[PDB]
Amino acid sequence: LADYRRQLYDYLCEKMHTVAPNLSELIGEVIGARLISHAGSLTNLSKQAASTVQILKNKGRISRYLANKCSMASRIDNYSEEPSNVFGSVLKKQVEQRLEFY
Amino acid sequence: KDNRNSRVKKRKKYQKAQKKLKSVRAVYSGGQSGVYEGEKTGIKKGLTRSVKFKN
Amino acid sequence: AKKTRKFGLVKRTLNTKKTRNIPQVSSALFFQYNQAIKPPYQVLIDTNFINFSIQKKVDIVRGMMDCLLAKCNPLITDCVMAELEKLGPKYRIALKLARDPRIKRLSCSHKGTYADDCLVHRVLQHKCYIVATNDAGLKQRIRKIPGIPLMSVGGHAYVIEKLPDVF
Amino acid sequence: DDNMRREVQRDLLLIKHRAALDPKRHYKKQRWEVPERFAIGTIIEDKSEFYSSRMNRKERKSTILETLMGDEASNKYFKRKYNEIQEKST
Amino acid sequence: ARGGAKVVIEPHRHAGVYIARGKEDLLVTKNMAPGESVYGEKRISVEEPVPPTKVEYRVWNPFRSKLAAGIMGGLDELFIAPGKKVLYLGAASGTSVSHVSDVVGPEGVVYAVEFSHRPGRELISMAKKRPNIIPIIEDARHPQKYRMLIGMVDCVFADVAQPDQARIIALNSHMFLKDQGGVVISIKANCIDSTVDAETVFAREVQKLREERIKPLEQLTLEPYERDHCIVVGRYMRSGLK
Amino acid sequence: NPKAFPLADAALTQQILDVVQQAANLRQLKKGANEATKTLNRGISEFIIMAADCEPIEILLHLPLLCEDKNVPYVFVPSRVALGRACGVSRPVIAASITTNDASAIKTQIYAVKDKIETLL
Amino acid sequence: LREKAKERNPDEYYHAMHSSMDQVKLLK
Amino acid sequence: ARIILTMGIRSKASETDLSEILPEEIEERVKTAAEVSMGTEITQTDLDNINALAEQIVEFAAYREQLSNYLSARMKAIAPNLTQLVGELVGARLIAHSGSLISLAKSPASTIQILGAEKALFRALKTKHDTPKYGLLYHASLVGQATGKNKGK
Amino acid sequence: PIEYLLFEEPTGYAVFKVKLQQDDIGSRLKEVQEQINDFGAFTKLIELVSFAPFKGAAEALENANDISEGLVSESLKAILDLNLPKASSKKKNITLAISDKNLGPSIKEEFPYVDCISNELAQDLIRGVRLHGEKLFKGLQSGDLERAQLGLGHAYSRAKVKFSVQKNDNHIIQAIALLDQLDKDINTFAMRVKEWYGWHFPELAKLVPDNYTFAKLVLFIK
Amino acid sequence: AKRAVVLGGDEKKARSFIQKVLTISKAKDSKRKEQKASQRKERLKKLAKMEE
Ligand SMILES: [Zn+2]
Repeated sequence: LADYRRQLYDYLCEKMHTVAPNLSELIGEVIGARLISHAGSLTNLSKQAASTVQILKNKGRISRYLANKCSMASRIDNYSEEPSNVFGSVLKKQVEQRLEFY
Repeated sequence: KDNRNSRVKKRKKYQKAQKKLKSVRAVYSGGQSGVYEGEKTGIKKGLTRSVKFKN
Repeated sequence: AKKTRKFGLVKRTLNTKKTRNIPQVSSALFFQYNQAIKPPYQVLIDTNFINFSIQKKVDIVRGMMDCLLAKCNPLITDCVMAELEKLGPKYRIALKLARDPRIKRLSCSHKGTYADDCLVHRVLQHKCYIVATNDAGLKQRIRKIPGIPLMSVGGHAYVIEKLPDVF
Repeated sequence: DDNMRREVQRDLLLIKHRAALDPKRHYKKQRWEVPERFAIGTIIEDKSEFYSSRMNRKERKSTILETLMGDEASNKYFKRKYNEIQEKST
Repeated sequence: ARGGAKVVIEPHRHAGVYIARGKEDLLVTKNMAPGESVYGEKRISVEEPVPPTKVEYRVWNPFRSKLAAGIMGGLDELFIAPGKKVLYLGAASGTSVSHVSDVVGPEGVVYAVEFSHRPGRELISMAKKRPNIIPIIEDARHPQKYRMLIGMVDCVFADVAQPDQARIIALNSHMFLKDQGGVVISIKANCIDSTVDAETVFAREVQKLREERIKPLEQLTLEPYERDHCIVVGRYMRSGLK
Repeated sequence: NPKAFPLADAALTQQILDVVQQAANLRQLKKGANEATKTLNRGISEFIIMAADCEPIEILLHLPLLCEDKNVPYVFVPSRVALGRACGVSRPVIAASITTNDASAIKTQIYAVKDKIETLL
Repeated sequence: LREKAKERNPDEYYHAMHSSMDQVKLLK
Repeated sequence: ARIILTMGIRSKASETDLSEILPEEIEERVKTAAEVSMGTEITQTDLDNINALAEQIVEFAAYREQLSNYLSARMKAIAPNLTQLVGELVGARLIAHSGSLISLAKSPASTIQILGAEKALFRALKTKHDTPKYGLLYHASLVGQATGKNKGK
Repeated sequence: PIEYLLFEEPTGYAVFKVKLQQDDIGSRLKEVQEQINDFGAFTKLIELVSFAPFKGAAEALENANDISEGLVSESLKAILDLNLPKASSKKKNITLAISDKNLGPSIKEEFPYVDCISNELAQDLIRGVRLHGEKLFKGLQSGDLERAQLGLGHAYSRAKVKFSVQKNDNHIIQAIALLDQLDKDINTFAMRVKEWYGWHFPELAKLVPDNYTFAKLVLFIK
Repeated sequence: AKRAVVLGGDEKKARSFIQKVLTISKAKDSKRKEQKASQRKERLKKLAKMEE
């Protein structure tokens, strides 16, 4: 069962890199997939707003920033057939620039 | 003082005639503001506030 | 059930005792205002109104235009149409006026020819028309219902009754 | 059937007389006789509103009468008006 | 109205829909696919007796679904039955069509009809989740072009917003609705005729309906939840309309 | 047929940007894509203007879906710099929302462009 | 009640003519 | 899970015979389901993951069957006369209710008779109704073969 | 002269012959609509001549797509070739009744000796056939009509919208749920291994705290 | 007489609070019916002044 858990987790990382690679690159495969399960669908994820994904001092500022960026990445991963990890990486780059700005 | 000032006499009476608008029938006021979907006042079964088309 | 037993019973009685439906108020109804009547108007015609308009020799659509200071659209139903068709030969000229591309025919789904019931159903279900008649009992009916413009014929021309925008 | 009858009768009767529970609500006027079929349950939230649609865990209790007694403004409102009307009675 | 309160469920006058009584009242339908909220609504769930099964019910927002005021605002007779066939012209989303599936139940079927692409895609998803929904992404103005898929539906709901709404439902009821069928038409005067007044538009709609041979039974405006709206409940007679 | 659905011609685009300035002057226009989604959820957005030159089209393509859900029409502008200029702000907005208000003297204009926009759709 | 007492009519046949302190309460 | 181990796709189920897992009638039922189904096409990695899942499931089922046989052996070893009387499963259930076998020997006969329905027992004794009469031992084959007041006696 | 008529179904095509023509002037009467409502009198009108189903679900969807677009199909053309008697192409063509004016001229081009009719009478006859369904088929059809509807509609809608397993996300969702349940069952069954071998050796449970290596170490030291 | 049953704690508070609620609602219902009957008698005096 532990071996099957390992196989299933690696398959989950592959499926996350296939389906939502920009959300995967932005936050992670597993945290993005948890947000997927918390919302219900990537359709609903791109439906909801930045405050909704935020609830879903500078720590809160970083949280709101990453919530807006993950909203945009959910949008592009929902309405792009083949998402661009270049955009995912530059989005994470701006996030890390804000983290360095802290 | 309403008998003194005319427009105020219309003012405080029109709005007095306006609070009674919600009583004679349900009037529109904004919409859904919070997260609540149902009615704060209650739902009934055999009321059927509808007009019939009579032959 | 004897009468004196009933007498004793009423004396004992005095000595001892001493799914529904509510039609909504229409959304177009401020208290008696009926704000939904703006030009163009939409009017409903009666046989009595037709024949008295012949008698006073007034024009039908020109008459309601000059009486109501704007544009207006005339309507008759199949009940009043069959009522004219039942009146027949003496009012053949009234039938000739009632058949016109400028008057718009309105259909109905009714059993009989009681145009009174037809039209009062229409006004109890719509409250957006203007009734144009001369009849007394129906006049009292449209009077006892509120917030609706009656226009009758009389004198030299037509006369409006309940419309607030008289001028 | 014949179990939890005290709790379900208290829940039913408080929903019969919910009109006095708060002086600012003023519900509609109905008789609401006892229905023939019913099933009590709790309203599971959505994860969308964890803040205002989620209520609590240490206040999640199994009876709406019990959450009315947990509500303290209704408690003081009830005890105040109750002392009032019992003084009016006595 | 919070996520931990306990209220009680009763059957409504109509068969297939329920009411939640508590401090405040909620509009209830029995869910068919338990576990997921189809548009994120606070859902109640009770137990029924082997250990008992936890059966789900879904709340019906009247501020979202135009049908829900017909129970809440209240009509005399809804044509919908807990085992019927209903064709849904203008299948916007799950917010309405999941509820009409949940009120037709496992025996009844709903025939969703839509035209656009991405709301149609989300319709494909939710109609894959629920079995009784059959989704059609064919244009509603062409019942001949979706004629191989619908057969003699009992009752139709129409939420279409095109100005030829009467002609659309006329063709659809001529070719698919059974005799003595049910129509529930949602009229939006702001989308039909923005200039002339709403009740004038409603009179035009009911007079065109009487021209298109359906006897109107009753009508509601559904005032305090949606502005400038109407629903007409009517019977497709097809034989002796008088 | 690209994903860039309705995009007006020059004169039509000009005139909606002019209602954009007048509604921003009368405080009848809200700003931002996330805020446009918010008023879509609110049910008070009367129609939507969006861009075409964003990073990328998708973050504002999320809006037409909810537009067809809540029967609130929409159109596209070629330049988001032009959209922010008609918004009247230093930064290029990519999505703006015309709201509803009954006591607005420009409502005939908005209902006019509503007719023209529905005939475009 | 006085009138009904005068006209009791004593021949009526009705079919219903054929039918510590807390420690004592707990007992009963 | 055996059907998942056998086939993966509609046409594969149509060309595969399933007389072992199912009878022929439900075999042609799933055949007609494969002929007219409504699902999508599942990719090979998803099929492999769900196939390993079905392997886990049938392994759980076989291990649970072997566990039930081991439990029968254990109960016959512990209390053989109880296996001769009432049944291994219900005997182990009484053991699990009472805790220890010495505690169950300490318990009198009425406690064993209403060991299962303690809720209805204490409820009915509290609110003056009929005491429950079966509890846990109703699921014995003897009380199952009995009927009514015969079941009670 | 309403001689033959067609009927589409997800289980293929059906060809009927009309035996008694109902009157065209009074097609709106209580009597004619009542006998189109009843089944026993409609059998005096429609008799099945042919019924040819689709071979598979894929060809079924292809033929349904061709019908929805308004073109002719190969099986339908073969069916019409089998059933329609070759009349004179200039005078006295054979009459066929359909419901689609979009399909009318296509059949008219594919067969010059036939005349297609889509009137209110032919629509009423097709509606009555739709009302009675398999009751006119006399046990010929196999495969449930409603199941065929559901399958064909799901497939046709997915073909129109171009559904994508890449756009599918319930794999991710069930992966999250199954990984959570799997980690929980790992720790529960592993602590149960820990109990079941702490009864034989509790200081193993005190020595090795890792549950996975504990299970492996139990497997090695039986 | 009533059935004599001993109760401990929470159920005693339940019955005491719910009888508080019953007395509250009894007072409110008596107030509604007295206000309604006063409205009826004043309406009847005005109907008499309008019929005669
Ligand atoms: Zn009429």
